[PDB]
Amino acid sequence: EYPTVNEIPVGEVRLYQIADGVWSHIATQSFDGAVYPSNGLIVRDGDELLLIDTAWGAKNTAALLAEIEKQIGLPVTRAVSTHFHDDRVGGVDVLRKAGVATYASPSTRRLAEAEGNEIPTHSLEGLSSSGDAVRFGPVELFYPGAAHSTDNLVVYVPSANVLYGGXAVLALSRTSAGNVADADLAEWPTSVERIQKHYPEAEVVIPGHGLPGGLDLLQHTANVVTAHKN
Ligand SMILES: O=C(N[C@@H](Cc1c[nH]c2ccccc12)C(=O)O)c1nc(Cl)c2ccccc2c1O
Ligand SMILES: [Zn+2]
Repeated sequence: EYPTVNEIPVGEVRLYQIADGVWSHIATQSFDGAVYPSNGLIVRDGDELLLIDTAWGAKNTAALLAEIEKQIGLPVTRAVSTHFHDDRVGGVDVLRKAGVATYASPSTRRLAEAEGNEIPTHSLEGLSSSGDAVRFGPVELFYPGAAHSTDNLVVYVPSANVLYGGXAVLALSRTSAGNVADADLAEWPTSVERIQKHYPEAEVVIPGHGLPGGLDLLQHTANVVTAHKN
């Protein structure tokens, strides 16, 4: 029942309940000659919502807000982008116009601006060093170190033991490290180890792309990324 690229059209967004108060948002986009699905996270905090990552571009992200207001009906008050690539900050302008307060680490904001990407308004402090963690709303934000990108963040929802890895974490179907132009292949396995050590009670793990799983996703990512390096 988890949506796939064939089941979502580009421009459409689907939401998928993972737990009480926790959803993923799945979108599709054309990129690098392909059509790819992409995952994000929605987390209820009272009668409010925290958005984790855009839906990949203005158009998708507006549909995301419109799907949310239809299917959930609570306002998105804040959004965090987990790294600087356009698939995660694209739509930040739409969120801002909708009234959403957009956040990212200072390094993400720097890298986004230098890339010509949209820039979240607010800076997240206390995430500058590998292994740093801060509470942000009802989730924890963790910088495991460089992986898919130097700046990528992962997000833990302790109330539901749900771990959102973004593109630092690979679905089980994945056999390659993906688009590694911006990745630190040398550091990524160590970064996945910091995730694994910090979240041993994670019950559901959501990769940046594809199907959810359990803690098996982390070791899979580590396997793939190590084999790539060697
Ligand atoms: O989607 C990305 N990468 C994926 C690709 C992938 C492999 N296999 C897949 C299977 C399904 C969906 C996506 C995949 C991955 O690296 O794993 C992606 N990567 C980079 Cl650097 C980007 C840079 C700038 C702007 C957008 C980007 C982006 O969307
Ligand atoms: Zn990326």
